[PDB]
Amino acid sequence: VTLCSPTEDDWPGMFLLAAASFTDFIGPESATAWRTLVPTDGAVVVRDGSEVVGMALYMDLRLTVPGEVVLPTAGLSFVAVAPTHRRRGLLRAMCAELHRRIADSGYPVAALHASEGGIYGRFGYGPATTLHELTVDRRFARFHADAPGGSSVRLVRPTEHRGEFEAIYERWRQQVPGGLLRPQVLWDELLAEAKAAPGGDRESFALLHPDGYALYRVDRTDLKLARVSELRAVTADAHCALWRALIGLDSMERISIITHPQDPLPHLLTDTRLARTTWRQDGLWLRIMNVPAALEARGYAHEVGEFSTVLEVSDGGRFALKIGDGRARCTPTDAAAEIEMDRDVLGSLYLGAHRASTLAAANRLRTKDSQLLRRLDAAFASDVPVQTAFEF
Amino acid sequence: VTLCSPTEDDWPGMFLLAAASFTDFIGPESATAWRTLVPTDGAVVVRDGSEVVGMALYMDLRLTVPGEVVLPTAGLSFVAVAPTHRRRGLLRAMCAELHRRIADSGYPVAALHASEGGIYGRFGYGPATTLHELTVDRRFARFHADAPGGSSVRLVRPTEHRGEFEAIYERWRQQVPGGLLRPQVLWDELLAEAKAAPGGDRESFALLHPDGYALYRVDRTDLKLARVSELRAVTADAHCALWRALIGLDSMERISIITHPQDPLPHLLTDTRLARTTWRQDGLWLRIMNVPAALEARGYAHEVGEFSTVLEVSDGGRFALKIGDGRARCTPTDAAAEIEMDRDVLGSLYLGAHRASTLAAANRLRTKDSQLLRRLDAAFASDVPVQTAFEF
Amino acid sequence: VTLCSPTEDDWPGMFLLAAASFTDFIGPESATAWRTLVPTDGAVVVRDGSEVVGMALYMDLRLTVPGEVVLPTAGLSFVAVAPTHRRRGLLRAMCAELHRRIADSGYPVAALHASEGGIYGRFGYGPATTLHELTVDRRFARFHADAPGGSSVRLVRPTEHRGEFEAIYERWRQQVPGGLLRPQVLWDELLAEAKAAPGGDRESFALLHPDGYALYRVDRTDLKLARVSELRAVTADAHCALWRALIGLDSMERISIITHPQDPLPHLLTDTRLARTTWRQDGLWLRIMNVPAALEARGYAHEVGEFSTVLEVSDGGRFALKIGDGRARCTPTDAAAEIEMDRDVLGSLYLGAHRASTLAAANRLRTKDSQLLRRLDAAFASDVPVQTAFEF
Amino acid sequence: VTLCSPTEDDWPGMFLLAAASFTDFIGPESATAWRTLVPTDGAVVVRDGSEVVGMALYMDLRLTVPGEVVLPTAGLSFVAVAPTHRRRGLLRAMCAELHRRIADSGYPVAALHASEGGIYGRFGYGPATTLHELTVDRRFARFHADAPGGSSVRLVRPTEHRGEFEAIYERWRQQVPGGLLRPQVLWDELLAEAKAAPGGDRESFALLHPDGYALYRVDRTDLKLARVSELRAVTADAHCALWRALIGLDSMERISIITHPQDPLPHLLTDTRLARTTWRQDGLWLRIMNVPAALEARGYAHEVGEFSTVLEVSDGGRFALKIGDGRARCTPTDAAAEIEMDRDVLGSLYLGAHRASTLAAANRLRTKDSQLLRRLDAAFASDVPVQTAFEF
Ligand SMILES: O[C@H](c1cc(C(F)(F)F)nc2c(C(F)(F)F)cccc12)[C@@H]1CCCCN1
Ligand SMILES: O[C@H](c1cc(C(F)(F)F)nc2c(C(F)(F)F)cccc12)[C@@H]1CCCCN1
Ligand SMILES: O[C@H](c1cc(C(F)(F)F)nc2c(C(F)(F)F)cccc12)[C@@H]1CCCCN1
Ligand SMILES: O[C@H](c1cc(C(F)(F)F)nc2c(C(F)(F)F)cccc12)[C@@H]1CCCCN1
Repeated sequence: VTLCSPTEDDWPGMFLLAAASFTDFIGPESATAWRTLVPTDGAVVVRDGSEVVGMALYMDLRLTVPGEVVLPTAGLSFVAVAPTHRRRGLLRAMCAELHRRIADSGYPVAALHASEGGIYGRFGYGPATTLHELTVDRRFARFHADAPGGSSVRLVRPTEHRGEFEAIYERWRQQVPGGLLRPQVLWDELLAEAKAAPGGDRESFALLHPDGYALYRVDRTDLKLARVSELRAVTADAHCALWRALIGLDSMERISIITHPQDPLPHLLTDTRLARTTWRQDGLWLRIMNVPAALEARGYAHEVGEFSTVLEVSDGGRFALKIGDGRARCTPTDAAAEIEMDRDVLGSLYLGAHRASTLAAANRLRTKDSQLLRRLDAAFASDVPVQTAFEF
Repeated sequence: VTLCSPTEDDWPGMFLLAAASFTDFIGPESATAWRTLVPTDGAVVVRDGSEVVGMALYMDLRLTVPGEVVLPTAGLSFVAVAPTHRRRGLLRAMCAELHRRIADSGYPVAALHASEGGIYGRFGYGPATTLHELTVDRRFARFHADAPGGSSVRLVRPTEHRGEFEAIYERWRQQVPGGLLRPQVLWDELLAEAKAAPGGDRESFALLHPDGYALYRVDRTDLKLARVSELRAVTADAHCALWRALIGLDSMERISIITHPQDPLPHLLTDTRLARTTWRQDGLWLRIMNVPAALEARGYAHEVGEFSTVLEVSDGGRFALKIGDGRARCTPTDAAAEIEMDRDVLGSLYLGAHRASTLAAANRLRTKDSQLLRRLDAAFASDVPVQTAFEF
Repeated sequence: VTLCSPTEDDWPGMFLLAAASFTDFIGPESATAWRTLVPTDGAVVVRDGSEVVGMALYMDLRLTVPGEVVLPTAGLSFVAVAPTHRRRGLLRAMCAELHRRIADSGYPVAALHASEGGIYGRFGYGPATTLHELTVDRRFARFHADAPGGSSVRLVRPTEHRGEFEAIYERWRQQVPGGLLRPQVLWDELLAEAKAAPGGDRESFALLHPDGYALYRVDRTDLKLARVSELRAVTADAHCALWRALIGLDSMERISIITHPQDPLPHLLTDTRLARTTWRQDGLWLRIMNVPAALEARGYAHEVGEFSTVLEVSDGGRFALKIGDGRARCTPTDAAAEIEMDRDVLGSLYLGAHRASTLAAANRLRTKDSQLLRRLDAAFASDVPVQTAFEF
Repeated sequence: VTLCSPTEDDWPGMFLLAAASFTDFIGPESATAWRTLVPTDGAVVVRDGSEVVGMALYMDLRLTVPGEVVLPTAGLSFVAVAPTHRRRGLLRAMCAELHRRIADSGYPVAALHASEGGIYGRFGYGPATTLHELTVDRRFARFHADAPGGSSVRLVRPTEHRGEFEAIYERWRQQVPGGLLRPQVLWDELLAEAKAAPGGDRESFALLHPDGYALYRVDRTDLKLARVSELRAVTADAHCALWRALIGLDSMERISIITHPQDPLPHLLTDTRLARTTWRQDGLWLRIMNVPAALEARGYAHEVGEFSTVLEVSDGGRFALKIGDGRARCTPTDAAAEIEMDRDVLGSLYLGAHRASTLAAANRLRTKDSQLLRRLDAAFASDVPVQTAFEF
């Protein structure tokens, strides 16, 4: 039971474990695409001796955090342990080795999407974005008198406007916390999935505005449901225009989208209740690799006045943290801690999705100063609400 | 088609329209209870000539708003138009007359629970609290190592500990935005509903801590589901202790509760995803009757520095609004408006449930200054998350 | 295994078999009511020796047939064979004896409601009315510009307007084919079922017009469904007014009614499709006891010119049938048959629910003359569409 | 926003809007087929400037009406407005232009199948046929002793007997109201849909009689349900023989068919209730383009004696209407109207699906003479029950 970087001879064993572990799994054509994102020592395998019984890798990503700051981010993916080798510590050993390599390589953060919610907390990952599904009964939906755009939107084939989607998405990712650079190879895959599959998904159409797009398709089994796979809007006007067009899908009963908790959609309608929350789940998980580099890198709210505290991360260091004029300075200290929390809690607070006070109520964040808690809450808040870019 | 205060002879016609309009409706024994809360000129009826075809009333309530400030609040309830008299403007005429009486009586706010989401916006009511149902698959739930109370909780009969529930609830309502004084007569009704009904609900039990209680019952049809009707916890320790006891209902598969978006429950567990959001809806709706009295009455966040603006409410006045040291001064002005919004939008922002930026994205709040928007957001935020007291 | 009229000592054994055979079965309080309708020799029981293993009876009823003619009608009911005595010919023997008594007593027709569709055909009964359930999605329902009554309807308690329902129902039954006289004791039972039952049905309300009424209640399990138990309208204006009021049940999603195929409801709306047919079944079954007395008694369409034919009923006689000026003369003959059909087919054609041509296509009605078939079709048609009065 | 006949360059924009608007939509291979049926100026498009945002066309069809008379019929199809251009009057403008062209071209009637029931009434279209789904629990089905054919039916592959289906269908359409000529290109499409699709429908089989055929297939998800796509029988013997064979599908639990209200199937069985009505909906919609040409063209019932009246169609002319010996003469007059109705009501009465009395009860047809109403009812009735040919 040895742990190594894979050789070319290991990859067929990895694709076998992939097919058996992941239901989304196409086959080794999307492998050319995603492999480019994996750097030279970005993968580990466990062999028994001798076949592949475990694998994990990271991709080179670019993540937007509050203040429109873009961090090099190690994106863990393709994580699998053979069903024959459970409870042997393989996941723990693979995560320890990748974290060592990520830290040494100079990444301030790592990120992942979690197949289950109980695994990655113990490895320092905290849920950092929230997926919010809205289902609109569009037969009753009337726009409020105040709603913009009372058309600049066109109904188009996705494949014929790749360049415009690419340009709108690039503008969106730079300005929104949670934003990820989407490389050419993931656009190739997005348009692949957008064409009809025999006994699979129906054709996708696009609604295209100068400052936004929506990709949608009719559900396989339900022909009265349109699923919005993705809506990226750089302006409020674009967002409202796109929703006017989606509510115009007159043959549909329901429009569903996976969005964020602060989606203004409900406020565009005379009946806010028509935008029903049908599902909520953790999106992106963050592990802060380097506490001072992460805390210094992001912007903080300008509204809160300068304050100083001492933050301890459990087995992650203790730091003099000074926050003012929307900037943090974060320096080593042995002075007494005023705030203690595990590494995962800091990742949950990093993009502004979770309030420090809510975590403090659960005892995940500990302080004897309620004023410092209100100050953390306000400082770590995000002006621009955090969204989920794409699963990886 | 005349609109008057009811006489004693009108009340049987009102109870008939009630039975036909409301499915929750017991009969005129809960009528003795709720009638005490209705002040002398707190009810209107519409007669055709000549039976009752429309009715509406308000109750005298006490609502906690941010800063632990308690406002006299007019609670609209028992609103009904006969199915024979729809589209005759009866609701509009009844609301106009009650609002006139409420304003003249000196109430700064009115409140209601909405049977549908598309009605009350046009009468100046904005949804001000959010109901969030969590369903816990308690068979998988393990408490986090950080969770307090790793018992001070007793399993009791509700009827034998009325006094302790009353005392814990009183402490909770005073310290939480959304809190309502619960009068003796609504405690009488709560314990009535807590006893088993033949072909109705199962018996309710209570979990009692010095600083919290939960009322729960097994579902009628589903014997593996326990429904928490109400959990009031004054301390984090009480909340965690009560949830340790609810997760100990070993014969149940699922625990469901209607709570608020900031309920720390998910953070108490090793798998946050086990606390699934199964339902979200508007709770309390607010109509600000007097803008300056409401805006001056509540506390604002101390973290945001002193600022000055001009707020216009559409057909509600224009005001010089100065906010600093957590207090607002709100005075008449004819100076140019920097912020415009309808009366309903102000009610939605009053308890801190909705961000000004989210409403601005929908064009419900209008400003040409993004800095003023961040300042409104931070100032109107609530340190203590807003909760829903009880339906009326 | 003897077949007799019951004695007083037989009735407890009959109520036992009733409880075990019928799920609708209240107990012997509705027995006082229905027993009055049973004439002196109107019941048979089968004893084994020695308990009751079979029973059947008829009631004295008054049935409206085309031409507003009212026939004495023997209504079979309370028919049951013990589960211990199936396949012993008990039903056949009980039906043969009751038919002998009914024929000898001078009834021209017998009638029943069938628990299953495959039993009573072989005893000469044909389905004669059609139950048609409409479910209206009332949230989309808009009345057509042409619809009358663009209120004369009141929302009332059934128990307080018994006399007005009685008077409207009496007018309806006399003018509609399928109409039955409803005696005092069946009004007693109707109002019993109209009050709320603990763990049973919700309270019933009434919509009362000078020329019509609807009884409705909210469904037990579904609180968004109102079930119309009964709507009797003497004029088109009443029918439309009552439906305007039912569509005003704003808290309901759906209104369901068991009506007839020619209910004009769909034509009152801008979208006829909103009145969905959710269920269709046979209502009243007729056995013609005396062919000449039945055929002479009813009115025929005045539009068809005088014609003469020879009708044979299989083991029921052969008759010279002359139809003109809406009257039939029906006299014995040994001349060659031009039309043959079983007794059940004549019952199906008697109230105009089933066309002769449709039965001829199935070979239930046989003729070598297609002109005679068109003539039968037109003559047996009913100006006033046939409806179902009440189950017995 | 201009409205024109499409050019070749418009057709790709039309196929895009088609794919997005219609879920049945194969792609531009069925386009070669259906395009032949579209005459030279039979299509309109709306451009924004500049892409296609709206389209509509008609096909040249041949519709059988009562009296076995075949009318040139303009069949509206491929009607779509882009979801970006709702509420701009595009449908109204496209329908006005096509109606102008259809009227000028000399079509007495237009027809369509409606995606929703609330659209086409306001454009003069009335539902003229009724779709009736029967589901037979074939495990209980026994044929009545009177049922013909107590085999002349063969189980065959559709593709190998195209010529025999074509010949049987041609005989059926000529003799049945609702019948449409089915051109070569729609037979090409029918056999395309009859072969198994990977992840789509199962193979179709045929039951072939000299005077009838049934096409059926096992349902995708339900393997105990056989769906009859089409059953055309020229004789009663063929219809019964085909149903004997379908009831012989011993591996099936249920047989479902979309048929008409007068399908004799239920009468072929000992238990009529086994043929359950699971669904009812409008089939073909008719707009009478020229009232006198339509009313003169069809046959009327010979049973009703000669009568004369004055019919007004709202904005459609007033006419002296004389009906006798199954023929109508329909001439201009300014004499007082005895009957008024909108154009849509006449289309609903044209094929005999809807009675004048039922429409009169809804006030869609207005007269002060009840005798004239009985006369209209009998005269417009159809000897041969109206059926639905095929969707377009
Ligand atoms: O589809 C993504 C993916 C696929 C494949 C493929 F199966 F095509 F070879 N290879 C991936 C790789 C690769 F193995 F390095 F190529 C890295 C990251 C994601 C990959 C994964 C699959 C499961 C978990 C989330 N996305
Ligand atoms: O149960 C509450 C209530 C009941 C009754 C009763 F039906 F017992 F006479 N009366 C109420 C009254 C009363 F009519 F003034 F007594 C006011 C407010 C709420 C009442 C309402 C009923 C429906 C809407 C929300 N709570
Ligand atoms: O409720 C009707 C009914 C009830 C009862 C009762 F159970 F109350 F004694 N007795 C009935 C009688 C009676 F037995 F003669 F009293 C006749 C007809 C219907 C009766 C029946 C019961 C099942 C079949 C249709 N209606
Ligand atoms: O399938 C029928 C149809 C298809 C197509 C196709 F998409 F193949 F090019 N073209 C049609 C045309 C055509 F566009 F003129 F070719 C006319 C009428 C029906 C057509 C339509 C499609 C939706 C509404 C009812 N039948």
